[PDB]
Amino acid sequence: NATNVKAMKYLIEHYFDNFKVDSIEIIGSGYDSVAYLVNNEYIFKTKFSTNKGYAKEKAIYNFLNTNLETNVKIPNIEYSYISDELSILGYKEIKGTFLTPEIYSTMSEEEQNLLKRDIASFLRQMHGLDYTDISECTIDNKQNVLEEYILLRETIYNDLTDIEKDYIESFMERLNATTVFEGKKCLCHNDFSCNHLLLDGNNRLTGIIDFGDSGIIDEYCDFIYLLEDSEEEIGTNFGEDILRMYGNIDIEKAKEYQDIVEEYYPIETIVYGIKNIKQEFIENGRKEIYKRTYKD
Ligand SMILES: Nc1nc2c(ncn2[C@@H]2O[C@H](COP(=O)(O)OP(=O)(O)NP(=O)(O)O)[C@@H](O)[C@H]2O)c(=O)[nH]1
Ligand SMILES: [Cl-]
Ligand SMILES: [Mg+2]
Ligand SMILES: [Mg+2]
Repeated sequence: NATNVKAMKYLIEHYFDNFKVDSIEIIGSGYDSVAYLVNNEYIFKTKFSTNKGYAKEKAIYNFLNTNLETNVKIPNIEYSYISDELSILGYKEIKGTFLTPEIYSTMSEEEQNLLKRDIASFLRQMHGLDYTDISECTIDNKQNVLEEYILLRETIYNDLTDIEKDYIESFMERLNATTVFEGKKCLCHNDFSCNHLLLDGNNRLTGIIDFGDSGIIDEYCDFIYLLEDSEEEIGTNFGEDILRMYGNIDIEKAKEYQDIVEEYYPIETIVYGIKNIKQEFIENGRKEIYKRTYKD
C-alpha cells in the first residue's frame, strides 16, 4: 500500500524534472494500471508493460482538446512519459461528483432530462468530428472477435466442455448473421459508463474521463453502457431517452449491439486470460458461461 505510492512518487519526480509531490494517494485502479491523485490537484494514470499503451490515449486527448467545442471538461495532458516498460499521463483533476444510480434517483425529472441532453449533446459533438487527423485510431470490433476466436482455436478450445463450445459457437453464429457492424463509424469514447461521467453542483454534466479505449468504431459503441440494465448503470430507459435526444440512429440496433457485446463478455474474459497468461480469468469466463446457460 504505502510502498506503491513511494515508488510512484519517485517515478513522477524523476521523469518530470521540476515536479514536486507534496501528497499522493491511490484514487483508482484497473487490472493493468493504477491511478493517483497528486497534490490534491493532478491525476496521474500509470501502467507498466501490458499488451500496449498510453500513447493512443494521449494522442486522443491531444486531438480532442484541439478539435472539440464543448463546455464539458476532459483530461488535458500536461505530463507524459511513455516507454515500453512504463507509461505515465498527468493532467489536472476535473472536479465533480461521479454519476451513479443513487444520485440519479434523487434528481427531479427536469434535472434528469437536462443531464440526458447534456450527454446526447456531447456524444453528438464527438461523433460528428472530422477524425482524419486521428485516423490511425481505427478499431474493427468484428474482426477483433474473429481474431480472438482464432486464438481460442489455437490454444484452449479443444479442452473446453461441450456446453462452453456451444456457447461460443452460438455466439459466432450470431456474429455472422448480425448487421450491426455495417453502420456509421465515428470517433467514440468506447467506455462510456456512468463511472466516467462527472456532475457539477447542479447535477449537470461537467466532465468526462478515461478516453483510453477511444477510437473510430461503430457509432452504436457509445450507448452500450447507457443501455445496460445493471446495478452499476442507470437503466435501459436512460439510454433509450438519450438515443432519442441524440437522434438519427436506429435504437433497436443499438440495443442489438449492446446485447451482442453482453453475450461476448465471458469469451472476452477468457481471451484476456489467455493473452495475459492468467488462468483465473479463463476460469471466471468459463464459469460465467455456465451461469448464463442455466439462468432463467
Ligand atoms: N474526479 C476525478 N477523478 C478522476 C479524474 N481522472 C481520473 N479519475 C479517477 O481515477 C479513476 C481511474 O481513472 P481512469 O482514467 O478511469 O483509469 P482506468 O480504468 O482505471 N485505467 P485504464 O484507462 O488504463 O484501464 C477514475 O475512476 C476516477 O476515480 C479526474 O479528472 N477527476
Ligand atoms: Cl480454467
Ligand atoms: Mg476508467
Ligand atoms: Mg480506462
